[PDB]
Amino acid sequence: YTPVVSHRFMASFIFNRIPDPLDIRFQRISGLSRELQVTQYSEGGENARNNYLAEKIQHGTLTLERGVMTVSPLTWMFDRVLSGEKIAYADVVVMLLNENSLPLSSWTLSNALPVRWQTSDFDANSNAILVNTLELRYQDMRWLGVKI
Amino acid sequence: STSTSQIAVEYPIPVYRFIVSVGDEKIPFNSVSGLDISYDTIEYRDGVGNWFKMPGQSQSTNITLRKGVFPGKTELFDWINSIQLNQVEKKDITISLTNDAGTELLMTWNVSNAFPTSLTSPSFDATSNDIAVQEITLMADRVIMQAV
Amino acid sequence: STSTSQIAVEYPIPVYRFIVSVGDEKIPFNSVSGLDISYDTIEYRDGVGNWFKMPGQSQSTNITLRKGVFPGKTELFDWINSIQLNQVEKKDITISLTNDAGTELLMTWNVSNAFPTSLTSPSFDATSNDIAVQEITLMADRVIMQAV
Amino acid sequence: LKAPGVYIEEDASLALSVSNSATAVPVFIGKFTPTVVDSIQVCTRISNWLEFTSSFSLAPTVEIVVIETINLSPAVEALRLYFQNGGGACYIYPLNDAEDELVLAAIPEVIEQKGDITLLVCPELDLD
Amino acid sequence: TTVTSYPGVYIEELNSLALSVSNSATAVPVFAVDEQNQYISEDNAIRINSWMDYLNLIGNFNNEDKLDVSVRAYFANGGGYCYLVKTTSLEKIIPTLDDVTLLVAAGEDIKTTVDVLCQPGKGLFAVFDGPETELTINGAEEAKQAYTATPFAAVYYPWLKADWANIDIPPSAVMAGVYASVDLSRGVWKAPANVALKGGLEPKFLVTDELQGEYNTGRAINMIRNFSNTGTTVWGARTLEDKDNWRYVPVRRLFNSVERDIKRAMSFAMFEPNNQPTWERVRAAISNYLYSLWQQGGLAGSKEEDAYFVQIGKGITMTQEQIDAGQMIVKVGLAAVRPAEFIILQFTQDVE
Repeated sequence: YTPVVSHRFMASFIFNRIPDPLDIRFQRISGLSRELQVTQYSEGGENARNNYLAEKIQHGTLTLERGVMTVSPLTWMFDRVLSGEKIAYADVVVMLLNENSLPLSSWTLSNALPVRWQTSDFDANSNAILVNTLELRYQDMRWLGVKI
Repeated sequence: STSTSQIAVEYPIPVYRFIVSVGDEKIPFNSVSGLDISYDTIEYRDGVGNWFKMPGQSQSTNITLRKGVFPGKTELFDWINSIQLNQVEKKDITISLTNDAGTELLMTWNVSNAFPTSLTSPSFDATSNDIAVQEITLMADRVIMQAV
Repeated sequence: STSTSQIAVEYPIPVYRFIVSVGDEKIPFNSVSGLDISYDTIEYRDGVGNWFKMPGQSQSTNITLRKGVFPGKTELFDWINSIQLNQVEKKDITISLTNDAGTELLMTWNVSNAFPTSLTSPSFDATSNDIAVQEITLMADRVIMQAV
Repeated sequence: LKAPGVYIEEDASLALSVSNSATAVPVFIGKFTPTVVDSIQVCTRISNWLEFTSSFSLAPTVEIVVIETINLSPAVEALRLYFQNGGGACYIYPLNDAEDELVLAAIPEVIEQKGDITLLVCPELDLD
Repeated sequence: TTVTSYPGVYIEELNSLALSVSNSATAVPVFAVDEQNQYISEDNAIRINSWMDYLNLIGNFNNEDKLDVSVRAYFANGGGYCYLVKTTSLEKIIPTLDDVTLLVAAGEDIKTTVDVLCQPGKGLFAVFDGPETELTINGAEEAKQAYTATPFAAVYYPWLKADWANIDIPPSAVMAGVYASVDLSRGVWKAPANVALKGGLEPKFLVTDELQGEYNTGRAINMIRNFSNTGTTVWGARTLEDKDNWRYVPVRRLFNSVERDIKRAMSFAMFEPNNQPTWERVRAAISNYLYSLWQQGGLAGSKEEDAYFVQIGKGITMTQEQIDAGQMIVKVGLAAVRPAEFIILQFTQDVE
């Protein structure tokens, strides 16, 4: 039918089956890619058409940046795991939104491990928002709804 | 000594008398301008020298139609206010040069699916004798020109 | 032979008589201009040929309202002086075309959260009979147009 | 009918353009049958295809001679092709007999009385 | 339904609700209801928005009722909101009801009603059932003339059977789901044959091709039958009349889907000043509907002037005596697509 636009979205986190509804305001989210790795096997007298053998599926890496805000249960989670205290998992629910703020489709990203966390640079010469480019690696992705 | 029936079939028609029909309403505007049918061109030249020219993609259409404000009537704003995130109630515009009283149409322009952008509120200044005039710049597609 | 009560409901309204209310104050300005409601457009074309047009992001609003200087009153400067690093005291602007004396409003424009940029000091020259006139170019959002 | 609103109907008729011009006004003398008045108007002024259908037959005048050789009159069809190539407001002079001397000799007496004709056509096949 | 006292979670079970998804489309089957049904009142048309709303009405599901197995197979395939009208008052309620595009004989005999109800002026397209007994090549002249020859009806012979039902399932139940599932996917102009049946529906009687060669000519009886590659599918797209104007249901269903969307596209013209600026506002409200139907592939041809035409005007289509009677005569023409029924395969053995 008709396509949808890419500037309404919210992403909520699930810290140990306890939802996190304070941290849904993000600047951008990376867009979710998955890829089936493929080993090409060429053989014998068949030298006019390829022959591709499937392999394991390689999921992408989810980056999402936000303006730096007051400290929140999202920020206490990344600071806990990137200071070497506790390696813990967090589930991410990324959903599109309608005009009536209803979800079109949602991606649930099970057991996403927070990998890196990077702020923007200070500079005195230009005016811009300090952002928090924080990037986390998920190990499964289960698309759910209508209008994928 | 030409008669008034040869003037109505030979002489050209002037701009200063037209009616506009927005959807199912009739709103009296002051100046409608900017409707056209444009195409881009594709050139291909090769070797021995053949300068092939083909018309390519149809180019976009945004018309600009202008109206003084009235003390009770607020019609153009509730069309530029009706837009939430992704969709407007798209209407169709018919412009038509008329007779003196609107009993006849002489040539008609039809505009297919029109949604508004860029409503310009009037320019106030205490040194001008103008009428408070606002304009609306609605983007659309498929302007066709229909006789009678 | 139209009466003065049909003129007040049919005839359009002129620009030269309006009042501006900055926050809770009433400052008499000379020329207010530049308020509008703009949107950008998103096009999507695919294959067999479907030229989908949707309006996208709301575009920014900066209005420009102009005032002669007065010997005691220094009102626009202490708003452009009030800004330290990140925040101003944001006000709201209501513009409204009036009656002859300000006993009635005829159509009202409301501006939501306005902060000033670019106060322009007057242009002195010893060969001109002008009044020392300064202007302020305040950026804001959500201009709405309200009847009566 | 009897109630307001839309009335969809199928298997409609065919309509043409009007294409008015008062300089080349033809007159069609042929085998036509009137259906609405049948009586007095010896030739009728039509202006387009709709005044023809509102006054005439849309039916070819079948003519049989007894082993039988038959004849079908294309005067209704030949007038459809006049409105399809060009247009105009032709006078139509229905004439079925073409052997009564008292009617045939009064063709110029009625065709000068109207004072608008420039062309003179005959859409029939039969030599006699 | 359990009463709620404390704020929290309730773990109450409800065995075997047989739950289906809600669907939205533009095809609204009036379901004929036999008079011995109790959860219907006559001279009343109740509305069923989803399968949970029907199951709210009847309470619990049983596979004995000819209606209960009918609306399950409808919502399993296409969905969309349907009107349950009892048969003995169906002649009063369908002219009353707007949003009626197809009238479904659920399991009842409506052949006396369709002759007075379905008219050229209306916008219905009834569907009813073939015989529930086996019929052969020899009985091709007897059961064919048991129906009328109106072009506003289609007949599907092989009654269905499913594993979840006991009584045989009538095929006008599933064919109203198929008419609503194809119009959303491929549009109205594509044929509602050659599509699969969902919900575990299976035909009762096996049909050969040499049997179907006699029930396709004249007052045609479309048939559904299973194949080796895909399973059960619909295999007919012919209406009852065998003239070339209305021979295929996609032609008759497009012209019925056009008229219901023209008459709401130019319904603003009612009680407007009947002069010329009303007319060109009418011919332009039709012409950029038909162009939007033209670009989606609904009409045949290649240009927009071989595809359709809208011609109105004083003297073009309406007389002066039709103006002061309050009549606007509009002439619109269309050129729809015809499907490919036959494909023959010529097998030469000697390659050049």
